[PDB]
Amino acid sequence: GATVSLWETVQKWREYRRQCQRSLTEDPPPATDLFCNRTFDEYACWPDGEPGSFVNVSCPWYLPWASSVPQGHVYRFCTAEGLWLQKDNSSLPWRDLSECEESKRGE
Amino acid sequence: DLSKQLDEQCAKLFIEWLAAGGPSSGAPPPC
Repeated sequence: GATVSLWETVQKWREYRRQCQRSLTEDPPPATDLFCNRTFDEYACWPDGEPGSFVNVSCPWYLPWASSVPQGHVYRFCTAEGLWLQKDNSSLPWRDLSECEESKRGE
Repeated sequence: DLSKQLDEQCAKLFIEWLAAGGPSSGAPPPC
């Protein structure tokens, strides 16, 4: 009634994965040699990146609080070496999730 | 209030798990 519910959230995530893995395999290759490759990291759908730039995508629409973050973006940085950035002492690549997080009481 | 407040809590727990890497994280799925 008030909650989106675990079932509806996970079900909405499955559809976001379904649309993502569709695009990932049917979207035409970039044909520009060097670029960061498209991916689905469990949280978001990333496209092919342009080297030496920041790549952004909307907050994933399956989020419970998606309505509360509609101008939000999640970010990656595609290096000149055609590789998604990965910082000192890490395995999961650099990502700014900030604009997409929840935030507590007020209005 | 308790059953409907635990499912909104599970969805925060699920998004957090996804944020960590989902299956790839090594942490078990929340609920």
